[PDB]
Amino acid sequence: MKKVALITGITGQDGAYLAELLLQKGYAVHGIKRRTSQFNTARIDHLYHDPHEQGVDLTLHHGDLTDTSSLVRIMQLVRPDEVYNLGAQSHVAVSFEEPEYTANSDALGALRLLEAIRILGMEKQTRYYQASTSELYGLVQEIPQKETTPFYPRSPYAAAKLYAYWITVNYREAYGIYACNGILFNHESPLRGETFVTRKITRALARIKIGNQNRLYLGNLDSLRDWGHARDYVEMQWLMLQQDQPEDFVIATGKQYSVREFVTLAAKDIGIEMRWEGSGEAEKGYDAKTGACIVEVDPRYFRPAEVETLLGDATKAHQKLGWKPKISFETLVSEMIAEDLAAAARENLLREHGHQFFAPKE
Amino acid sequence: MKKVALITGITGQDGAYLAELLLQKGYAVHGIKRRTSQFNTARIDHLYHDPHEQGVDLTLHHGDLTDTSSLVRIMQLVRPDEVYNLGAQSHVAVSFEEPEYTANSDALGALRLLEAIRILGMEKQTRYYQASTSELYGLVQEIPQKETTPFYPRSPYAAAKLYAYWITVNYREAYGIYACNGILFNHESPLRGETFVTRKITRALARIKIGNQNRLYLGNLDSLRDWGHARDYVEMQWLMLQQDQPEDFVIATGKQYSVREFVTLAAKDIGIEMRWEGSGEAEKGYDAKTGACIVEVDPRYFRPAEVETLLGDATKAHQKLGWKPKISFETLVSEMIAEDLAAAARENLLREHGHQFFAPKE
Amino acid sequence: MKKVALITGITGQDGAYLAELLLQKGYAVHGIKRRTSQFNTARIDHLYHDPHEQGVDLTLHHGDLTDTSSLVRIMQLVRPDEVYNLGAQSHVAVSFEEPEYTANSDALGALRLLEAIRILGMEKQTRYYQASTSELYGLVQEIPQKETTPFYPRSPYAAAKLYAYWITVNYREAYGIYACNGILFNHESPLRGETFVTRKITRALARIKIGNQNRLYLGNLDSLRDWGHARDYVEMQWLMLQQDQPEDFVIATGKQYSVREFVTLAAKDIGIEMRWEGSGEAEKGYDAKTGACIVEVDPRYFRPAEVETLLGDATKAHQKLGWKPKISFETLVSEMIAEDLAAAARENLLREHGHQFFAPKE
Amino acid sequence: MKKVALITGITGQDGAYLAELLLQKGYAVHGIKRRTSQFNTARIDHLYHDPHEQGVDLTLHHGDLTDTSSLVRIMQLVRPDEVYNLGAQSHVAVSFEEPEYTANSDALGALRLLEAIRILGMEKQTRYYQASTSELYGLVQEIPQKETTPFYPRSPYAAAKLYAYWITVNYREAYGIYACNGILFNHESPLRGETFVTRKITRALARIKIGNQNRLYLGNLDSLRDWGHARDYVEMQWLMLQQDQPEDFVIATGKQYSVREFVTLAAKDIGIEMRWEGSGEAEKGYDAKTGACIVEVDPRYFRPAEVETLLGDATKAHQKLGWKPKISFETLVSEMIAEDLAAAARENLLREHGHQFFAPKE
Ligand SMILES: NC(=O)c1ccc[n+]([C@@H]2O[C@H](COP(=O)([O-])OP(=O)(O)OC[C@H]3O[C@@H](n4cnc5c(N)ncnc54)[C@H](OP(=O)(O)O)[C@@H]3O)[C@@H](O)[C@H]2O)c1
Ligand SMILES: NC(=O)c1ccc[n+]([C@@H]2O[C@H](COP(=O)([O-])OP(=O)(O)OC[C@H]3O[C@@H](n4cnc5c(N)ncnc54)[C@H](OP(=O)(O)O)[C@@H]3O)[C@@H](O)[C@H]2O)c1
Ligand SMILES: NC(=O)c1ccc[n+]([C@@H]2O[C@H](COP(=O)([O-])OP(=O)(O)OC[C@H]3O[C@@H](n4cnc5c(N)ncnc54)[C@H](OP(=O)(O)O)[C@@H]3O)[C@@H](O)[C@H]2O)c1
Ligand SMILES: NC(=O)c1ccc[n+]([C@@H]2O[C@H](COP(=O)([O-])OP(=O)(O)OC[C@H]3O[C@@H](n4cnc5c(N)ncnc54)[C@H](OP(=O)(O)O)[C@@H]3O)[C@@H](O)[C@H]2O)c1
Ligand SMILES: C[C@H]1O[C@H](OP(=O)(O)OP(=O)(O)OC[C@H]2O[C@@H](n3cnc4c(=O)[nH]c(N)nc43)[C@H](O)[C@@H]2O)[C@@H](O)[C@@H](O)[C@@H]1O
Ligand SMILES: C[C@H]1O[C@H](OP(=O)(O)OP(=O)(O)OC[C@H]2O[C@@H](n3cnc4c(=O)[nH]c(N)nc43)[C@H](O)[C@@H]2O)[C@@H](O)[C@@H](O)[C@@H]1O
Ligand SMILES: C[C@H]1O[C@H](OP(=O)(O)OP(=O)(O)OC[C@H]2O[C@@H](n3cnc4c(=O)[nH]c(N)nc43)[C@H](O)[C@@H]2O)[C@@H](O)[C@@H](O)[C@@H]1O
Ligand SMILES: C[C@H]1O[C@H](OP(=O)(O)OP(=O)(O)OC[C@H]2O[C@@H](n3cnc4c(=O)[nH]c(N)nc43)[C@H](O)[C@@H]2O)[C@@H](O)[C@@H](O)[C@@H]1O
Repeated sequence: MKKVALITGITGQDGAYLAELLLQKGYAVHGIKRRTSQFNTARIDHLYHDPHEQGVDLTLHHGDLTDTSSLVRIMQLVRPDEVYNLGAQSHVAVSFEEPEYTANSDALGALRLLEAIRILGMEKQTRYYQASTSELYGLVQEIPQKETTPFYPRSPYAAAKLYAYWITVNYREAYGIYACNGILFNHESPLRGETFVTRKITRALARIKIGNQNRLYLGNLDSLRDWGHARDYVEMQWLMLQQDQPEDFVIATGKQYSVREFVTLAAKDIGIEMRWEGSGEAEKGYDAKTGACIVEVDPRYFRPAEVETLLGDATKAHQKLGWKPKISFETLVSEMIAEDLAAAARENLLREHGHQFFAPKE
Repeated sequence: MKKVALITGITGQDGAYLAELLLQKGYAVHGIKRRTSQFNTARIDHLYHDPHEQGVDLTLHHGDLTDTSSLVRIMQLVRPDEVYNLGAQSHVAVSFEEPEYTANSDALGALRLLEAIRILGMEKQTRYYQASTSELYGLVQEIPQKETTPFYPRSPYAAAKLYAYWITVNYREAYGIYACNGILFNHESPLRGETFVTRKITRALARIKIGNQNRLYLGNLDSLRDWGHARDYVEMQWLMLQQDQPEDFVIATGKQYSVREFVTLAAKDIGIEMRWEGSGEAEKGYDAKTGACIVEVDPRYFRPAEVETLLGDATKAHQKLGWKPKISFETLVSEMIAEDLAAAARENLLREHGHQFFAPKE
Repeated sequence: MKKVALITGITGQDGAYLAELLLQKGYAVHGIKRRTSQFNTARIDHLYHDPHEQGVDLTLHHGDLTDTSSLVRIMQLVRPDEVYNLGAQSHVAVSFEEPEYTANSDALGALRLLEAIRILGMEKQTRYYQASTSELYGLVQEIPQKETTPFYPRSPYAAAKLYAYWITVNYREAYGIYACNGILFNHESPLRGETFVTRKITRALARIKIGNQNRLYLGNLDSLRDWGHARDYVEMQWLMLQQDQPEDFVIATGKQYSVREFVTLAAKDIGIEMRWEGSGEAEKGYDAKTGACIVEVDPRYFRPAEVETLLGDATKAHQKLGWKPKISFETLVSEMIAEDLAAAARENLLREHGHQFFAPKE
Repeated sequence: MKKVALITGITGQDGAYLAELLLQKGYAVHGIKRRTSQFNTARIDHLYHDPHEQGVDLTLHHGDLTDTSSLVRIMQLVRPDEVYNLGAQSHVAVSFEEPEYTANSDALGALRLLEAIRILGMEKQTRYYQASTSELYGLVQEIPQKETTPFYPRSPYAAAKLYAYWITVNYREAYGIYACNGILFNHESPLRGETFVTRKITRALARIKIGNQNRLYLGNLDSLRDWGHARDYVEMQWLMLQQDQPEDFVIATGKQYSVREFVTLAAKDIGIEMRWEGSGEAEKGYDAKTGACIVEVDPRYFRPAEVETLLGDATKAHQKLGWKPKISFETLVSEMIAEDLAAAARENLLREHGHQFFAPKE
């Protein structure tokens, strides 16, 4: 019959792309949405577009990863075949300011879902995906990082995810629940949250190009990341729940780029050749042709403990799942720059027609 | 020197209006904001508009009412003279779906702030305002309701707020902390959350008038509420912290209107004379001139236990504070209808210029 | 067939007496016990005494009122016909030191149990008793206090209990769950915790008479309490769950005595005629015959906000349940004094035979 | 000038031994004690014995590891130079029944203490010890296990401890707080909780020898453990806080014994030579001389996921700290058997003199 999926974090980047994929595969899709003082469904509102009157099997439920009652209620109501725990306080910098809330959401949240499956007698009915992460590798102990690279978390977010990784393994080993860990490396999109580095860059460059913004302030320009596109990555989240046995998989492109390179690439798409002068906190990025200063370093964006370099070896995912990234880095950055230009243009169009719009800033 | 205020719930309706008021009074204003996967500051983004380059003393901090560590950290960092606990899971209908999260945020959240003042030795420095509510009267034991009317909660939200009312009273009596309860009756605005009844109505009527929406579905049409404007009410929140002694005050207009009356008034503002035909769940609201069906009843919007009527006697606030509502009900409904028309018009302008916009729905 | 009862707080005073009563009535009795680093079942160990080899249907489960998963797991496993929420951080003085933990256990704990009944679909099978309390009346608004006397909490314990009272009322009214509030006034026994005032007195007097202790230090000697015996009161807890409709009942003796009177009565049973000289913090109690100082006042035992007098009108319980206290105040105090002498004697017997025993102190 | 120590879990085995050690070293010792419905200080009551009237600088505070407010209050009140986080839901089997409570106590509890040190500005005043454990190695990846052996948790307790290990490392690296992890292997004593395997065996064998108990029921007899004496290990907890730099250390004897061996050794001390007949769940242990059945296997004591073998390489602690176990395995087992015999004799003495005592059982 119709497959039922329950997605926590459905309003986030991955949840949006995953809901779309599962709707297109014919699922009855349910999402756990936080109560919010305003609409917070901007990433998925388009999924309710139904011109043919065919019907959209998308259902949103109020709950919170800190609230076991709400999670057990929704699990009981929905009775899903597949649970995707994508919900999280997902920002590493913020986890230094809210470590307890982050642990409660990201570590105990997974336990609550797994314990709900056990309490409700769903061990043979429900498959469970945990949104694990390359942040587990932190101060990397091998280069590249694979499934067997020992973990070394460097933030309260990664410590919390490490718990969720191991509580997922424990429920698989102790109880036989189909529970697995997607160890996904950084993946971005035009739906990426605005204060993560890639979206912050493409958003600042777009508004600098239009003229609504003056400067882009960044932190560690030397930080190296394996960056993919979220549309490719959520497909591996679905596929990992379709296998005969539950297993953990690294998902990654196998190439890493620095924050400096990301700025330089993204600046090209808006017609700026970046020139870098200076070292450390003094380093600055300039438009080569005009001489204008585009990028400066603000140490307020350094993290208390940095993860300097991530690079994933997804050999096993390639062999067992056929993992191959379809969207390339350069394609990713162009889509993000184009989408952010359009957003800045939509804000100019409003102000051109006498409607006020005041932009948000971090 | 400069007065320091800390506002929880600063991204909400009251928090936005209170931040504006306190900025204009010269405060250094600090808000506690939840981590969110998107920008969620649309109610206060305009407050950073600074054409004269004078500077805006508005600071946002990441924290959560369920996280004691984050609240003590911010309280310790900010050291405010005035704390306004406006943050809450504030929707009564949702509190039946997330009673535990609601209790954790709305009841224990207030304790965490008060206990932080005590632990940090701030009893003689910090005055505390608790966002109490007319929901405490629930199944009303007197009509009208005043400060001495016994409480009777009817939802997990009001049960939680009742705790926060008394823990605030207790810390005032046990420890001598300046802690008081604004017992505020329903107050609305163009910043009201879209799923509360008044904003749901004005938003639905605006989009029906434009033609973007077909029908408005409501629950209990007979529910009676004392409705004021949030801009008037937040002024009394500030004033209650300026007194010689801490005291609890009912704030209310003294007149109540039904949900049916609200639809009728708001439809009148868009040129529709409502005609009501039918009883109970079969009751429907029609355009008298065109005959078109505008409003129907869906039992899905009933609450498990209803609060049927609220009406506040704010005599004591009038005598001691000079409380007198400046904005009238009819003005409030007009301002809300105009703003929702403008918002729907901004979305048509986007689609008229080839930009896609998909609207959210509850 | 066999009735199933679930008792939180089974290791406490009421839980021990209630477990015994329900075992004698033929129940399958289940208790939620906290994990403890030592055996903590001394109040109920005797219930496992089975010389006739009949069998004792007493089962203990690990859980905690702060842990929703543990409560739902146990509720799912046991599927009880009757739930008695006796578990609590029950000490008023401690609630000023641990207000948050007290709220989480005493307020949210009851919600977790009620929400488990609803989530598990047990609304038509399970009846729920909430251990409400005369502490709700706090700064008493009527003398005597009855079901309709408005509440006035005076500690973080009473605030937390007030929430649990109203969430019990709300689940009854909103969902039709058989849930009621026993508004029980103070009840004591030889199993009373050692730092509550009556047991502190009888324990100190027994050890003073034997010679193991020198002086009894107390706080507010003028505090007035309606004191009954827990063995009578747990019978009304059981009976309230046997009625046709769920209802809240005050249970009380209808007479109150002061702390000073309790000392004087309890001292009389060990052969000491108390004579009181002095006022306030200087007041002291002496043995009339020997002149020795037995009682002094230590302000360290005052509460930040005191409840000065409690006196219950249990007319409705008398009329509707046949509530009549069988054990009198004087019988209660004699039984408490006898048990504390016996305990002090069992400790002297150990040391006389070369076994060391070191007694605990507050 | 007097050194101040704060010990969570002071009523537990290690806390009792650590309190004694620090009192002898001249500390002002503070413990966090849970509110309990009875006295729960039996492990430390003897520490208040003061024959010379010199004074005992031991202070107990009410708090809970699940309650951030109570922890910050105590940290603020006590302002210790050394914090020892020994408090925990420490039983591995129970953690499968209360995984969430265990996570809240054992994982987030450590964070709450570390975050309190940071919020209160104590980073340069306070050293922090985390009670990490050989359970982190779980499904051991190296034999023997050293500081660099990768972790592999096998229970919700170890998953929770793994979080607390890494949040301790993270606060050391991100903030420079003197915070270290004692990775202690199993250590026992006569104060060991009665349901851990070693104390369950010695307690059951003593009562079997006296004749008060018939049979000892155990689970996995093949489990291998590196067993030391808690009195030796708490000395290393103190010493790890006296070094120049914070560092993590394995503490272990370097020899492992099986559960079967422990029974056999302990039975010898009560004059029973164990003979084992059978395999697996049919395996039974008999008195070789009398033929009586002493030990049987009950699968109810199996854990859902077992830790089969632990063996510690404490080379680094030996080289840097001078670690050498002073008390041997045989000495530990003899001491535990003697105390359990003495305890069982005290219970007969009570019943021999006409006093009732009903013993507890797991
Ligand atoms: N992006 C990457 O490169 C990457 C890599 C590896 C792993 N991951 C993990 O994969 C998941 C998806 O990432 P993402 O990029 O989609 O993150 P995201 O954009 O920040 O989405 C987070 C989602 O979780 C929700 N959420 C947060 N706290 C919650 C709570 N207490 N209860 C319920 N829902 C809560 C958010 O709701 P709101 O919309 O209300 O805030 C949002 O829907 C996360 O767990 C993330 O940590 C991400
Ligand atoms: N409006 C009325 O008529 C009325 C009447 C009486 C009393 N009150 C009370 O007065 C307060 C203000 O009302 P309002 O209309 O401004 O409500 P609102 O629009 O719903 O604002 C609630 C605010 O609290 C924040 N919040 C929610 N849960 C939180 C959590 N766990 N941690 C931290 N912040 C959290 C929300 O953040 P997000 O934006 O991220 O969701 C938002 O900023 C509320 O406490 C409400 O219950 C309101
Ligand atoms: N006694 C009275 O006169 C009186 C009057 C009115 C109402 N009440 C209420 O009636 C109930 C019974 O009173 P009582 O005298 O029996 O109290 P008690 O002797 O202090 O018993 C409290 C029980 O609750 C357990 N408990 C505490 N915290 C818990 C938690 N977080 N999770 C699970 N269990 C927990 C305790 O376990 P431990 O043994 O491990 O501590 C104990 O079994 C309480 O709710 C009390 O407030 C009492
Ligand atoms: N024993 C070993 O071989 C071993 C080896 C490695 C690591 N460890 C760890 O080292 C520590 C000490 O072990 P142990 O044998 O002394 O354990 P234990 O006998 O079980 O002591 C645990 C202590 O923590 C307290 N506690 C439990 N939950 C608490 C909470 N929520 N809030 C506050 N206090 C709480 C307990 O109080 P009550 O008395 O009220 O229950 C008790 O004082 C534990 O963290 C343990 O897991 C032990
Ligand atoms: C893999 C990991 O990716 C994301 O985790 P992060 O929060 O680490 O990713 P982000 O893209 O924000 O940062 C990556 C690297 O960029 C550096 N950086 C430099 N300047 C800036 C700046 O101004 N802002 C931000 N946000 N980062 C900056 C950072 O120091 C860092 O090294 C989340 O999606 C997690 O949920 C996920 O687990
Ligand atoms: C006073 C109280 O006001 C608000 O509390 P409420 O949640 O009760 O206000 P709301 O405006 O949502 O409802 C008032 C009355 O309208 C009836 N109603 C009828 N049809 C609908 C419908 O479709 N949607 C909603 N939301 N309500 C409907 C409800 O039954 C109710 O009786 C919040 O701001 C609280 O935080 C605050 O404490
Ligand atoms: C009704 C209420 O009774 C109990 O609540 P309490 O905590 O109020 O009862 P307790 O017996 O401790 O105190 C009653 C009155 O005695 C006064 N008092 C004087 N000297 C002392 C002293 O040394 N110790 C204590 N504990 N109290 C002292 C107190 O100030 C107070 O006025 C618990 O069972 C609750 O759970 C229950 O809800
Ligand atoms: C190291 C670790 O030691 C302790 O952790 P554990 O809970 O694993 O120690 P325990 O002594 O309970 O068990 C050790 C081994 O004995 C086996 N076993 C066999 N039969 C029984 C039985 O009847 N009861 C118990 N309790 N265990 C039994 C178990 O399967 C296990 O393999 C705690 O102190 C932790 O906090 C600490 O971190």
